[PDB]
Amino acid sequence: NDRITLPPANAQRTNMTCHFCIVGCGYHVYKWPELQEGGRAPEQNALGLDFRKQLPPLAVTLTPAMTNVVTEHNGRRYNIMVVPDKACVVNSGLSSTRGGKMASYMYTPTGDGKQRLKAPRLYAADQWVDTTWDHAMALYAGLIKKTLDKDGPQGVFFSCFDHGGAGGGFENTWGTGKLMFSAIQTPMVRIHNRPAYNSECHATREMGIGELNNAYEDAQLADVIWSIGNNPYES
Amino acid sequence: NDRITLPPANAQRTNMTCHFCIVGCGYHVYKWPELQEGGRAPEQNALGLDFRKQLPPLAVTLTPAMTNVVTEHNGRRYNIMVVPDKACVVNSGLSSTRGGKMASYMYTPTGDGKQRLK
Amino acid sequence: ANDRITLPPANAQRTNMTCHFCIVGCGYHVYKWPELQEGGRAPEQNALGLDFRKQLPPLAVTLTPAMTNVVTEHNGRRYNIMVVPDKACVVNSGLSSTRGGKMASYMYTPTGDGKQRLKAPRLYAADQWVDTTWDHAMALYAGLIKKTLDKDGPQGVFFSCFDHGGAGGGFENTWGTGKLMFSAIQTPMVRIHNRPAYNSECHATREMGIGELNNAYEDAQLADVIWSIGNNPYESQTNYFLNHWLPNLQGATTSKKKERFPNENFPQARIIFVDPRETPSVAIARHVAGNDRVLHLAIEPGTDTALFNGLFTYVVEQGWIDKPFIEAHTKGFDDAVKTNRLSLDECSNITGVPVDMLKRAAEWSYKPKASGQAPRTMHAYEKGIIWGNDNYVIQSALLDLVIATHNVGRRGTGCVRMGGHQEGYTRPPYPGDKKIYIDQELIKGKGRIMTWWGCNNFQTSNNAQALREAILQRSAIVKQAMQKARGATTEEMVDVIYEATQNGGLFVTSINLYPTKLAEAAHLMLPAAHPGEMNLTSMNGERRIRLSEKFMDPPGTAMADCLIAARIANALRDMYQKDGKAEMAAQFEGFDWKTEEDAFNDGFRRAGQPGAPAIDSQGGSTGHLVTYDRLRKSGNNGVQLPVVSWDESKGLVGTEMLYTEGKFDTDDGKAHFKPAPWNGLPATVQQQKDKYRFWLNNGRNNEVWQTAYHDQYNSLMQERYPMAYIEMNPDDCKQLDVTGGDIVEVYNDFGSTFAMVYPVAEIKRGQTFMLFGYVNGIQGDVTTDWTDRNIIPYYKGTWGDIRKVGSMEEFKRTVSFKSRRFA
Amino acid sequence: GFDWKTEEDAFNDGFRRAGQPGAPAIDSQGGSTGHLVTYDRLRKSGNNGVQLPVVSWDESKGLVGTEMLYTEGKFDTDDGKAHFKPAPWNGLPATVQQQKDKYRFWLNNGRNNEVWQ
Amino acid sequence: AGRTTLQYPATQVSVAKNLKANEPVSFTYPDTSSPCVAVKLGSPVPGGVGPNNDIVAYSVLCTHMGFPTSYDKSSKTFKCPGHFTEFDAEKAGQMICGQATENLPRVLLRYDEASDALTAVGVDGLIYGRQANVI
Amino acid sequence: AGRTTLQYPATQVSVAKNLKANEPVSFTYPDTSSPCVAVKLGSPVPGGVGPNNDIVAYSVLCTHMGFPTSYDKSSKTFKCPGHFTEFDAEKAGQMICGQATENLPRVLLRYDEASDALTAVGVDGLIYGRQANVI
Ligand SMILES: Nc1nc2c(c(=O)[nH]1)N[C@H]1C(S)=C(S)[C@@H](COP(=O)(O)OP(=O)(O)OC[C@H]3O[C@@H](n4cnc5c(=O)[nH]c(N)nc54)[C@H](O)[C@@H]3O)O[C@H]1N2
Ligand SMILES: Nc1nc2c(c(=O)[nH]1)N[C@H]1C(S)=C(S)[C@@H](COP(=O)(O)OP(=O)(O)OC[C@H]3O[C@@H](n4cnc5c(=O)[nH]c(N)nc54)[C@H](O)[C@@H]3O)O[C@H]1N2
Ligand SMILES: Nc1nc2c(c(=O)[nH]1)N[C@H]1C(S)=C(S)[C@@H](COP(=O)(O)OP(=O)(O)OC[C@H]3O[C@@H](n4cnc5c(=O)[nH]c(N)nc54)[C@H](O)[C@@H]3O)O[C@H]1N2
Ligand code: F3S
Ligand code: F3S
Ligand code: F3S
Ligand code: FES
Ligand code: FES
Ligand SMILES: [Mo+4]
Ligand code: NA
Repeated sequence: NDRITLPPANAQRTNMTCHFCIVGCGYHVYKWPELQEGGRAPEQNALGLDFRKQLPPLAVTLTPAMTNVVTEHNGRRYNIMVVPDKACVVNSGLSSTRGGKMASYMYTPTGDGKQRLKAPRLYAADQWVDTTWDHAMALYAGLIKKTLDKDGPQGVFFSCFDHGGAGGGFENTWGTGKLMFSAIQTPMVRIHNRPAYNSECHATREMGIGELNNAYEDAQLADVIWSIGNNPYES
Repeated sequence: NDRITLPPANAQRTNMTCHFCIVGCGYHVYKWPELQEGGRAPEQNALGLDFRKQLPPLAVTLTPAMTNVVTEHNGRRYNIMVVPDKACVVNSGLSSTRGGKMASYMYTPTGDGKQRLK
Repeated sequence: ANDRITLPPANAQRTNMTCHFCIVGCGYHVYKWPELQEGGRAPEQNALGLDFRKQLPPLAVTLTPAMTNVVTEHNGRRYNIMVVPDKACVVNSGLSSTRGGKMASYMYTPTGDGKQRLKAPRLYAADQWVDTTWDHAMALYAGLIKKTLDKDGPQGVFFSCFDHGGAGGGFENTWGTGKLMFSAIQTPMVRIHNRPAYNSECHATREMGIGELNNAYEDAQLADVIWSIGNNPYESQTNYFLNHWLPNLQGATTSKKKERFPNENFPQARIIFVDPRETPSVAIARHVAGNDRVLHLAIEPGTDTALFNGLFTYVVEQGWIDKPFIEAHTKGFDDAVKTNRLSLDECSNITGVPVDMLKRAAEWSYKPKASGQAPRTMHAYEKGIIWGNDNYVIQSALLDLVIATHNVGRRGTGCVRMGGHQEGYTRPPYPGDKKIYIDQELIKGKGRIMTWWGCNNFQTSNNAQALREAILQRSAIVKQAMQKARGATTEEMVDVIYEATQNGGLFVTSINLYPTKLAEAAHLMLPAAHPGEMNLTSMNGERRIRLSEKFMDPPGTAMADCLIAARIANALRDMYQKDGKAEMAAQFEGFDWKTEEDAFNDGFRRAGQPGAPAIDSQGGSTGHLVTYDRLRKSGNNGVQLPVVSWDESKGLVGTEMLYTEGKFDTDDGKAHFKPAPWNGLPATVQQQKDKYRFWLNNGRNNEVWQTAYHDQYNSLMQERYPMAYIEMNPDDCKQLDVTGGDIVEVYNDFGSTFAMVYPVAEIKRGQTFMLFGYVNGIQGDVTTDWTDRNIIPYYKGTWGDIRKVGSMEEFKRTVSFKSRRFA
Repeated sequence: GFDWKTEEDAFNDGFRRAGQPGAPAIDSQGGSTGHLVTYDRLRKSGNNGVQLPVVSWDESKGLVGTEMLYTEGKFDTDDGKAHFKPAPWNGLPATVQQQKDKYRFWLNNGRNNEVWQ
Repeated sequence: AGRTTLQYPATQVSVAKNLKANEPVSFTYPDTSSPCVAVKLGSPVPGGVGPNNDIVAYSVLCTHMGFPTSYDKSSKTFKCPGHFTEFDAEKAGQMICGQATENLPRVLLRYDEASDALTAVGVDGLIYGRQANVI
Repeated sequence: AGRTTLQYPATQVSVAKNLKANEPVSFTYPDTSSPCVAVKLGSPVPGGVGPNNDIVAYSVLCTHMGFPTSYDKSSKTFKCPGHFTEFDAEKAGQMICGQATENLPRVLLRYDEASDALTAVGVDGLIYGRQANVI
């Protein structure tokens, strides 16, 4: 539709890296009670932008896809606005079409996230049903335990993210890795994008050059850029 | 949320029998362009009800669940409002909880009918 | 027992008590239990719920021996009491000032600080103090008043009486006294405890349509800026400053401002003090907020009107005003712009405040914030301007500024009194049509009988020396006439005294907790009872009415002042009935009161009801919704007056802020600007200034309450402040060859008094500050007779010389002369 | 070693323990200065964060990190030198070549701008 | 306009400590034709306010056809005499059984610790018989 | 034992001659939750101990609400950061200005000329946040 609820001047503002690609573009998440809004005057909204008249090109990235209304565990409703940070060095206020959708892909009961998993699901032989976390752990841990006791770790398989961002990151790769490798101690583990426990960059690492060896500023300082097997406007 | 778009006085009105149970309660479907609305004065909306002041009990059955915005094959967006007929002999303006949700369970790309087989 | 305390048992009786003393009205609990029981250290085995099996962390309790006592009741049985702050009370959130903290110690016990409490009628029988009966006291006192009414009319009967709340005030007591003075006796010859006529501190602000207690304590939490004008609030309104102001200055309330106002900027809160003196409050504000968020406008004494006229002129010229507010809700603005016009240069010359500081105060306070809204600026004032250079004009000037800047009626604003005592006023209208300077009347030889009731003007009158001189001499005439009597009946004695008053004498009565210095002149003293010895209602500086519950007996035959008034009324009624004067008897009807609650029902709860007489009440016409039982259910949180609604399920619902719809208390509903001329200091004060060296500023100490009626008996207080002190500049000190603990005479044309020297680096050269009202070295001897148009004294306006008496070696051994300005 | 109440606990246990005394073997992109990073320090850094590895931290400077690797010619090998490798050309794998021999089209594949994963 | 939100009034209900457990208080919000109840439930619930996070408030008009519902203290529900709809006070107005298609609307209360005040500041859900909560 | 006195420990602080003028020494008495200071003031005071009758000692917990006070060497006072109470170390803990109703408790020291020892043996006044000085 044809309007947006502005964030109030005093709206809560947190930092958020884009969920998706490597670039890691910086965003701000504005959060505020559903029944409040910002004024159009630049000092009466959190963006500091003058919505009393048309904005010029490059002044903002703001669409309805960058907004949502979330319902929290306390039942209270809050406007959210997920928008690129102008002062972030990575993106200087740019948002791709993918990161631009983050607000829409936050969980709400009626929105794009409506079919988010909200509890353990069990296929009880011939039908999907809910189950409790304790039952899920008893079944899952129970199996893992049985397999360890009878087959050793080689009976327990994973394919797991090793990556960053949403569905990855330092807390998550540690958690999964400690579980799989230090606790269960299974070698029967692959990675999200490749079917063994390996690297994309064996040769370059063994040649002494880790594959992320520069700054984005280096792309600014180059005479020539090669893009090899790479569609970077899109990727 | 906390408001409803009223049907304009000249809104299109068709007849609909409830989708569900045997009783076959009578309903009216009001359809109008998304960017139009009715006035609160009773003669400026299709329901003929006075929304300038609180309505008394039994005056209407109307909630947001009884409203939707459909997108037609031409791409154009239309408000719908699916409400019980006060003069139908079967129900005399009553809606059950099941029939009352018919608007919500019409096909729209973003609503409850989003997963409809297309 | 110096090194332990008896804990209250888990099942100990607990009642509610509002602090006896200052306006803030902090909430306390009184635990009472038999002497030979105690609580256990386990938190569920004592009434406090605190774990005394190991050290408590900071803020867990306020508890010292001074907060405990053992009382002996009328039945002879002994009970531990513990008087401690209520942690869940919104006013104080468990804080206790040094003054309220001593309540337990200042409860009546036969051996403790209250040992000299008045316990029976005392009579000066010509040449000696003796006890007498209540019936003899009433026959003599009523007898005199009756004789005076019959021969002179009501104009022969004089009072100075409390009008305030808390201990020695409150709604029951102000009603009782007022009903007696005004409805029954019908005397206009009445002054108030702190001022010498029947007037208000707040004539101008009221006539402008703004009652002086127009906000909530929460407003001080929501403000961008707080002004403290003529006000030392850390010392004078401690827990309002500590519990409300400081949290704002620290940033703890920012989130609550932002939640209330989503689209308004809230900078760090700042504080501005208008005070000639650098006080503890200035120092502590600097400590807490940083020097950059405090402005001390150290004006020249008496120059407040110039200050506000300069700020008003500037904010109008900058356009830092609410023109839509002015247009819709005010009258007289354009006139005030003309009459009050003063340039910043002229303002600076008069005040001595530099132009940069004047501009900065306006920029902090009135210049729109970036989001477009005016700062929320709470303007708080007390006695620096109420007893300042022309009470009426200063308020006129200040209110003009406030109204033009819309700093009334918005949350985080208000132009309010900080207050002194608690409030608790319900009285009939004053029965005269003229302002009367009571002290002057007495000094000129008017009146047959003068009653001091809940006040001690020997210590607290302006021009107090002229007063004491005259009252002592007039009392002496009565004493000398009494002396010739032998075997006289009460009635013959009434004739003897009455005759003496026709030859310049005056019969003096005091109705008090203690003898006091008034005993030097009094012929008759009657014992009163304070809160906890009686039930008492009152409200604080945000109009929060609480019930203080009775939990112990008074000393001897001490009575609640409202019931003393009923005693007097009924004695007069009976005399008139006996004398066959049905009409005069009828004027003394309406005092059939057995308990203080009856006075509450008769006054506060009748205001504005059908068939009620004219009653002026701070409860208003919804006062009847308040009952003792309902206040009990409310707790120490009470209700902010006026009450709006009541039912069983909701309780009392009251009023947070006044004037939030822009309807003021005037004929037209608009706030009214007033002209505020600058006329300099009053000639009589200027004459003192021209003749003598030092400005004799005066007022409060944190530790000392008022005329030190309790504190005089407290060994700690007496060791700390054995004499009234005078803060002096160290360079002035060296020139007079004085230092800490020397005694000086302070003197001028009006009087001579005495003080111990307290060198204070923060005092300006040619300026001083003397503790007021004290038991040793009465400050008021050097205050002038000058008052404003409504007979409000310029107590803070006097000058005198200082002469060394000598060095008090004992003061030097035992008293700290170290700095009271924390850094 | 999974007594974790919040995600931060996993950060403290993993990233911040790499290469520390009494730590088990940990392979981290933070390296052995990862302990200098805390959630509160990252908050203060904003969306700019810090380029790993962190070289220094103090309250006045913040996190100071590393712009470019290998600027002094010291590589991640036994001898500190970059190592050239042989690169034989062997054509396509026989498995892929068999598909190419039998069928018409090269079935390239990958990303669309608008679609994530 | 700009504005996408309704202009709700801020209406004092009471101070929290005056409310007794399971003893409903009546008030009108956001005007005198909209009857509401606030109740201290006695036990915390999601989104309860006050010192024990247990004070909740509702529009009492049935969201079916608008009869004033009555608070039952024994079940902590609101019951409609019209077509027997019942709403749970402890589940944010969830319909237990009935003919409505909308939960009982919640009156949003601010609780201020400093004053102990409860202020009605908004409504979550649409009040019966209204085009918008604010007329 | 119908005993009327508390059972104070005897705790060695130091020898007097190790104390430098106006340089506070910290110790605990009568247990490790009770912080104390002893200071040589440099000039005799009433009840000062040691060779120059000038050593004094105190509980440092504010008798208002219990914050540890700090000794200011320039003023010879103890200052509380909580509500700005300040005690005089040269006037037996007299409150200069503040919200307390009790002077700062004095730690009673025996001074033995034979050994030069200073021993904490008692407390005059009640230490914050305790039913008795000895728990
Ligand atoms: N120089 C100078 N003079 C001043 C001032 C100033 O700033 N400068 N300030 C003025 C101000 S603001 C004040 S309020 C006045 C105060 O002047 P006063 O009112 O004279 O002084 P208080 O100490 O409040 O007097 C209270 C008296 O009543 C007694 N009392 C206490 N409780 C009770 C009770 O329950 N019943 C009865 N019947 N008596 C009770 C006390 O023992 C005491 O004698 O002084 C004024 N005088
Ligand atoms: N600790 C304690 N607290 C009390 C009391 C008490 O006795 N002890 N009494 C209670 C009562 S009844 C009252 S009235 C209040 C009084 O509370 P305050 O009025 O806050 O106290 P005061 O010390 O009388 O005076 C306040 C300031 O007025 C300043 N002043 C003097 N002359 C001028 C002048 O011309 N202009 C300006 N702008 N300021 C000037 C003084 O320097 C002083 O700091 O306190 C109440 N609280
Ligand atoms: N929009 C969007 N962006 C993404 C993603 C996404 O799903 N959507 N995924 C992210 C991830 S996980 C990754 S791995 C990157 C992928 O980023 P890229 O690798 O940039 O993307 P691709 O589309 O897989 O392939 C890049 C190019 O390889 C070419 N190519 C095919 N075969 C050969 C060959 O034999 N040699 C050479 N030299 N080139 C060849 C293809 O024509 C193609 O344009 O994108 C990331 N960004
Ligand atoms: S917005 Fe997201 S999808 Fe990549 S280009 Fe930026 S990190
Ligand atoms: S389900 Fe049945 S009761 Fe009526 S509204 Fe629908 S026909
Ligand atoms: S304890 Fe008492 S003296 Fe005032 S600051 Fe509180 S009402
Ligand atoms: S009107 Fe309430 S259940 Fe129908
Ligand atoms: S806690 Fe020390 S002054 Fe209050
Ligand atoms: Mo006063
Ligand atoms: Na005699």
